[PDB]
Amino acid sequence: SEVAHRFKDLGEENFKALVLIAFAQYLQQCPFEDHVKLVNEVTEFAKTCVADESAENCDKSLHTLFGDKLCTVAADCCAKQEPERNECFLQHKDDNPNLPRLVRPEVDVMCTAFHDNEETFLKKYLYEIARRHPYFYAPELLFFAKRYKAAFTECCQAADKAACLLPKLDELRDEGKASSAKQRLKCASLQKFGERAFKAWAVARLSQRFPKAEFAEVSKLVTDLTKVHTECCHGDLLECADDRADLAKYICENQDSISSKLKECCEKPLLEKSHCIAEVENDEMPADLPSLAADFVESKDVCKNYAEAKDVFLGMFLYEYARRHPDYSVVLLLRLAKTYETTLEKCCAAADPHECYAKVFDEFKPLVEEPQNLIKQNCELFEQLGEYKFQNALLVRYTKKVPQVSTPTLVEVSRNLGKVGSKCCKHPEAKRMPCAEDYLSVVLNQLCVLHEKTPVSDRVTKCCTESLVNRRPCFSALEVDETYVPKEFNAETFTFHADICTLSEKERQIKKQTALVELVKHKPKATKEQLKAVMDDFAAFVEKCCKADDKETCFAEEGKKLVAASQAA
Repeated sequence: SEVAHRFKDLGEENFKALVLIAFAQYLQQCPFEDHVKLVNEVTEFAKTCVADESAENCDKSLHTLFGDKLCTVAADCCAKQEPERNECFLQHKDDNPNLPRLVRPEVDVMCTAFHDNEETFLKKYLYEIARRHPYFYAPELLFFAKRYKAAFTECCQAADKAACLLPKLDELRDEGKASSAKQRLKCASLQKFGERAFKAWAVARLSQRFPKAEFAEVSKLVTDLTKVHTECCHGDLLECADDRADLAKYICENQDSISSKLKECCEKPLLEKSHCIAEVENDEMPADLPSLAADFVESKDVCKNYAEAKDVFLGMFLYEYARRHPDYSVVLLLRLAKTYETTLEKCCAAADPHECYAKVFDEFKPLVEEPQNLIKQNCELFEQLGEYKFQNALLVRYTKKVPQVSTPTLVEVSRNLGKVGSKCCKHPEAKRMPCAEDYLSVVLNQLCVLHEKTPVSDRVTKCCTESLVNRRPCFSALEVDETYVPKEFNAETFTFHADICTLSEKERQIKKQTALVELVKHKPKATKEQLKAVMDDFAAFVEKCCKADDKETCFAEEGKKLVAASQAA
């Protein structure tokens, strides 16, 4: 029995949690009650299997059971069987589910709901997150859950809860979105580029983090970590959680051989231990390390070793270059590794290989300076405009690049892209690139998966599928879509009402930003000069109309003077 197996390993509390997340991630539209019911029904059945490991259908695989339980409340997917049936659901997960924005009642109500029924109050949190983020890294979601419980348990019994809770919840909201983003990239890689791509990223990233570890050790870690994520992303949540625990034990047992910063981590609860390890800082770089050129460019055995085991050889190249360059982004290292390989492929077919591949590091110089200059420039620009204006500059740039993309998606993506300025520019040159470019990777991955749902821009498709590691330079190289046909104005699109006034300070900018997007789609060729000059106007429309007697019509009157002056510029 597979169900009994995992039940013992995870226990009842986690098992029930993981199954709920799984159901919430497959059927995101179904209500909380229905999942709660199915979970229990499933959970009890599991209990009968622990005892009689051959009772009803305890022999069946997880998918079969999970599939049959969901198929009692859904249709074509359920018509299929075992493999095809499961893949069916996986292809139907919605990255942008049409769910009602989530608003949180007053502090008083929450605490009451939490104190009254604790188990319910948390199952709903899980439920509401899992259905909105169908790819959220399950094991890590149980971590946020406990952290969420700790929030209420502490803040509901204080002087001013509003002051104690609201903040901690905001910190959880953001970090949860960050987490969801990083994981979405990991699944995309596995699913759209194959495990080989994922492994390389893991080699380089892990080699940067565990510099003292041996290639064979990293290789072992990478292999396991790969299976973990391969399972989570494919919906095998139980086994993913299982395998992720094992990996944590292993890393802790073998600390000394891996890293010296894993101490603090291994001295705490499971969920905290896993989370800790996955975010540990890079270990100090080993003192006396030979020069790379030695075994990789000067040696005369290059081509031969390359021939014998291309995979291990290139893997070793990556590990060696990555370990001594924590100042490089994972994508740069991988670009370097691709340059190296391409060079051996052509050079090892020449008369005198050595001569041909003797100056490979001169090919590296350009690749290393591009990111640096890009980052140096844009942070200077950021330092000058602030986050709001920078986001605007980004909205103008990205809409001109890929005008077909939906306004909701461009707004979302550009705002996030702007946050990279705030998150990374503060760091010194040394840690700027990892920060900047790996973050850009995450954010452009969102653009790519949202877009894939309804493709409308071949330029996006090409930049998203051509190469995982070159996505950023691909997009950065785009200027303005010269074949794009300007849109024709729509009264409704530029009609600002008083309902703006009730909206938060942010929900406003978001409105003004959405208008800037629409404007640029109408006037691609427009200039950053005119754009500004028009934005400030909109600012005026808001302050007036919003504070001028009983006027829900000023929105039509003040808005008329708006579009009028708008159609002029």
